[PDB]
Amino acid sequence: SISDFMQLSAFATGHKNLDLNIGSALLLAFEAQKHDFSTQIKALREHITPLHPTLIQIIRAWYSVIEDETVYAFEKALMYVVVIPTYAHNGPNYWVS
Amino acid sequence: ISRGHYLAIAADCAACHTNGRDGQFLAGGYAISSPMGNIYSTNITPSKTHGIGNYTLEQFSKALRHGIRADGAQLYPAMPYDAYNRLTDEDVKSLYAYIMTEVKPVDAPSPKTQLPFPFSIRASLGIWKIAARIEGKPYVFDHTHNDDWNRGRYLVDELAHCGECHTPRNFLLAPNQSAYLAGADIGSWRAPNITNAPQSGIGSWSDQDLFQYLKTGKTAHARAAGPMAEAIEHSLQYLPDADISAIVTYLRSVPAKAESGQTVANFEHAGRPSSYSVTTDGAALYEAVCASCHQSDGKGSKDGYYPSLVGNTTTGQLNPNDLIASILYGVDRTTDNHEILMPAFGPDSLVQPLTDEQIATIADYVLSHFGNAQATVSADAVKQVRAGGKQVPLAKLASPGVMLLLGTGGILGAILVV
Amino acid sequence: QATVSADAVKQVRAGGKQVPLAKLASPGVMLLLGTGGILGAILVV
Amino acid sequence: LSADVVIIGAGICGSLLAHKLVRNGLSVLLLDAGPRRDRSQIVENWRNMPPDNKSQYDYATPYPSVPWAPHTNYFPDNNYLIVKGPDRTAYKQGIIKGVGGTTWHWAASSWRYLPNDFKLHSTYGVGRDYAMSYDELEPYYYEAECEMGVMGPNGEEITPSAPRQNPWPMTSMPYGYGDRTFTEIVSKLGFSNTPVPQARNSRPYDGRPQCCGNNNCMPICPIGAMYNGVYAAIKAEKLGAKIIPNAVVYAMETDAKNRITAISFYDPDKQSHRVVAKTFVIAANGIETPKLLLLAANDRNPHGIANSSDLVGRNMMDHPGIGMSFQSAEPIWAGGGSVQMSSITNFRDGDFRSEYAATQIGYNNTAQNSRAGMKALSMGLVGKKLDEEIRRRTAHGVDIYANHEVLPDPNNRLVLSKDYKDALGIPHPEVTYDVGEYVRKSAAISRQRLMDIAKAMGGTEIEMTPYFTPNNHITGGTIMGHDPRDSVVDKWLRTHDHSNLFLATGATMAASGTVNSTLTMAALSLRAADAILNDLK
Ligand SMILES: Cc1cc2nc3c(=O)[nH]c(=O)nc-3n(C[C@H](O)[C@H](O)[C@H](O)COP(=O)(O)OP(=O)(O)OC[C@H]3O[C@@H](n4cnc5c(N)ncnc54)[C@H](O)[C@@H]3O)c2cc1C
Ligand code: HEC
Ligand code: HEC
Ligand code: HEC
Ligand code: F3S
Repeated sequence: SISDFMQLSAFATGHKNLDLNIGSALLLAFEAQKHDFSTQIKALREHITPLHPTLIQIIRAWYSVIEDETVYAFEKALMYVVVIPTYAHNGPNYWVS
Repeated sequence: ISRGHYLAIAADCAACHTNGRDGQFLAGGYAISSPMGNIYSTNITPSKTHGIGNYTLEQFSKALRHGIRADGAQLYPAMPYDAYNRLTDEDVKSLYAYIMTEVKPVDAPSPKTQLPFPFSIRASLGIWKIAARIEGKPYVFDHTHNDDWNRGRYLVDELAHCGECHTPRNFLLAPNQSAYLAGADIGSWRAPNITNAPQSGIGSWSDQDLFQYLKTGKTAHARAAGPMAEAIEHSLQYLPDADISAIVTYLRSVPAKAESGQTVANFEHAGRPSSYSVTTDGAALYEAVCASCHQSDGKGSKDGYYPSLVGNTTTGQLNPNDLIASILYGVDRTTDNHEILMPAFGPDSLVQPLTDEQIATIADYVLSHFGNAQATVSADAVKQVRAGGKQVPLAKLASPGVMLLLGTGGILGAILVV
Repeated sequence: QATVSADAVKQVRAGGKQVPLAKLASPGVMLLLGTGGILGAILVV
Repeated sequence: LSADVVIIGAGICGSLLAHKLVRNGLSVLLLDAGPRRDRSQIVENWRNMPPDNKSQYDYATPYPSVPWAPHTNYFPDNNYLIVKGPDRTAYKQGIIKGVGGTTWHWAASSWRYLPNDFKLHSTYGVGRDYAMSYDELEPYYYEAECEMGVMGPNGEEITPSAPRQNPWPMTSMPYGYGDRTFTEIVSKLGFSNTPVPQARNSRPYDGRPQCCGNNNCMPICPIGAMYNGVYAAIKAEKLGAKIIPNAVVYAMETDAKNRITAISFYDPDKQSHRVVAKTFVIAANGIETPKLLLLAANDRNPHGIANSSDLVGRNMMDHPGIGMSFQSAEPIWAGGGSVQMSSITNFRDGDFRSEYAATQIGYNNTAQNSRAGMKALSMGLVGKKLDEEIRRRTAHGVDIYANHEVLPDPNNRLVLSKDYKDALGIPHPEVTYDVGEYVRKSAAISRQRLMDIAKAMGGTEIEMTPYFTPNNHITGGTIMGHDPRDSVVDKWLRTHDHSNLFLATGATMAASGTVNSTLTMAALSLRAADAILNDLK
């Protein structure tokens, strides 16, 4: 019951590539935070083919750890790691990635 | 500049004659380590009471090419006189101008070579020298190879003495000419094989990669550390570009001399993609010290200041003897007064002092995930390096038990006469 | 006045300090006596 | 347990004294409350610290708190420090016990004081001036600067600043983007933004690498480019001294001549250990030196050690800080560089010091991606709209402080309290802090200036703090002075009655000044180096 957690949201709506099994350690922890976790996560796959316009309950499995829909979002101008002239006149401005 | 200067630059004749950077160059005091002990190098400035101001052309040449001090004793073979022997008699007097005219006399005593058991008696070296066949008919410019190649055999062998650190030694601590430029461990470090062997040398290195390594010491697949950091920043970088092209040419011509069990040239050994799980863990205990400058995938920085651990000639060697010195002492070059440095991680380290066990794990992780997976580090392959490498089979003689036993056994032959 | 060091015990577990004759029973201590012994033969010549 | 000299506190000050002493011959012991903490372990702690503690700066969580003699905390509090007074929030300042001292975490801004600040009372008629003058301290500034490997803006003439008779060992690393943009716009406004001298390596130094903008420079720097007290402690310990972790000191023994001759110190489990040495040194903290002196009230000493004027634990000082936070108009891209690069030094001196306090505007260069990402998450966004919000709020984030110079007012104090105990039963110290109308008027002016900077950037969502914030460096607590009856220590760092007690700590200063100031702490600790040697030679 992991391929229904990695595949849950999208490529674009989240990391296009994998979590790199950092969700296979999330899923274990969501078992303890929610016993019914592995139950609803299947039920949110067919419904995109109520269920969170007010039921924000599954955002917590999409917020998180930071996972700000992330090793981060915008790494081409900032640090957490990069080379000593990190300064290069700020590079780009809003050319996303 | 001056021709006499150029030879000392090429001959590296100041890497040994000034203790540390801060010393007064050509003054002596750099105690080069050795199995026998810590020989202390001697003043060479033309000082009339301390240096070699009293030396003449024939007294100089005997020292340089035959290792005989002025008053008669034998100079210790810490000299590359076995590499300086074949030097032309013209260049030997060219050095002579530079030392007598160019450099500035300095008035200081130079600490003397305090050696243990009989290695402390100098005169026996003439017995040693004849065993090492070091008299070699000074260099005559060959003709079947163009002057670009001739200089290469003249810089690699005589002037810069690449061998005196690279080519291994025999039981009697003498040059071992069967494996010529094939790589013996040098105290702590280990000079890698630099023959033309494709998967086991530098014959696979790109030509413009090999020139770029020697000139500066920085390249994508190899960064010079240790005794090359002391050789590149002291001699090679100052050589005019035409000279290195000779060394580059000759290095391509040396016959290959292979290694025990290699499968890919040291700089192609790509690494498994893995990471750790966000002490006592090669995957964590690396990410908590090494992953800040490099990255978690070992690929390094994005422009090169932090070398990629993947496909690195210090990782991808079957002998991890270098990669344990690089962790233990860090790397410290200075080319064009831009020093690139890596903190030491040894016992007396100052950024983070790792333990003799811990370095192995990180050394063992890097090898498994980036280096030759066949090549591995035991927890005590590191204590050897911190001590100075495995004892060559001659230093065993310098412990009083090993001689006392040779004493009575030696005397017991006297009674056998009767 | 009498005291025990932490390694006065490892000697006892080993069997006490080696008497000065058992040192002879290790191949290095004889090989050295070998060549030194032979080196007296050449001294005859 | 004995040696020629005992020093307690393996921080910047104690470690510099240790290294100097051992370099000059006399053996040494170091005793510090914390354990031997290694930089890599601290980095691993910080990486896994939850991004709420990174969003708003926590500087103590990655350093795990020992339970016996802990260090302070302010994300949900452990209540080690209790602070009282109208501006109690201002003194909620954190320290980190352990070998290396609190200097394990510090933006390493190492300033020189002005020459006025040593003659403050003799110049403006407020506060109390130091015992010596800057001319009598300059050599120790330069020795400390060489030993810590301090950077500097060598090739420049700036602003009110100490006269330099000797160039900084290195030269300033070039500004990132945030600092260039800030200095340009604030030059447009009318203020001067000049680089902060720092203890980073802008070129490799001392055998540790060059700063590469890890930008983790306050909590912990993973590679060692900046300076920590642990370097001096390591150099001294390898040079021949001895160091003992967890050795909490709680009582000191004396004669009727009041010369220190013994101390009893707990190990973690209340077992007493006794130490005898020719000369004793207390270098704990601006907070933990007065607490220890109050705790060891003796049969000879009813109310406190060296308390002949009733001033130990009194006159507590620290720079009160106003914060700010908004979004610039054009991007700032804060984060490239170190955590503390520039500063508005334009105000550090003038004719107003007799009327109100001299400020030092600056700003904070720590990266915004953490906080900005969390803010955009908690705005309940989703998808590419969320990602765009994260990028905007991290390329526009801004953070500005405005410290102040606080006067020493004796109504402030460090009554060691009763309501709280620990695993040793030693009091949790409690501080009474009041700021004074001096800094009240100064802080009104600072609020105006901060709002003006916010407008100059076109700031939106400007959220100033209303309450003064701490700045983590403790000044005052054992004031120096010539007259023994109105000041504890003398112009040579030797407690008046305890002719054998040397107090090398930030409590010794008589003025809070305007600048991050452990360099003077470290360049008065090296003052006590010669006082000890000459008296024991
Ligand atoms: C966020 C931050 C910002 C900073 N900014 C600056 C800046 O701008 N400029 C600057 O110059 N510096 C700055 N600093 C550094 C600070 O000024 C110094 O680190 C400080 O002055 C030195 O303190 P320490 O770590 O040496 O204390 P320590 O050396 O750790 O003190 C330990 C001592 O306390 C004693 N002790 C502990 N508990 C007890 C007890 N219960 N009873 C008795 N004794 C006890 C121990 O015995 C030991 O002697 C900053 C630090 C931080 C955290
Ligand atoms: C390190 C590998 C060295 C290099 C490179 C050079 N020299 Fe040297 N030299 C070295 C040692 C360790 C010693 C003394 C050892 C011994 O057996 O006594 C010497 C000694 C000399 C001497 C003898 C005169 C004197 O030492 O007072 C001379 C004339 C000398 N060295 C010259 C010399 C020159 C000219 C070099 C550059 C071509 C040179 N040395 C390089 C160590 C090393
Ligand atoms: C930055 C402070 C570093 C940290 C921490 C570590 N390494 Fe490093 N390393 C760094 C530099 C800048 C360099 C090369 C300098 C140059 O001029 O290129 C290196 C080099 C190495 C090497 C060998 C490279 C070579 O010899 O060609 C190795 C094997 C290596 N580093 C490994 C390593 C390990 C195991 C570390 C943690 C114990 C580690 N590095 C940390 C910079 C930094
Ligand atoms: C002893 C002082 C040496 C001298 C003289 C020369 N070399 Fe060397 N070499 C030496 C060391 C200690 C090392 C690296 C050690 C480590 O573990 O990293 C090297 C390495 C090289 C290499 C790279 C080989 C590889 O990494 O696979 C090259 C190409 C090389 N050295 C060339 C070279 C030349 C041409 C020399 C004569 C001018 C020379 N070295 C001298 C040790 C020493
Ligand atoms: S972590 Fe250290 S590397 Fe520099 S930018 Fe920060 S002081």
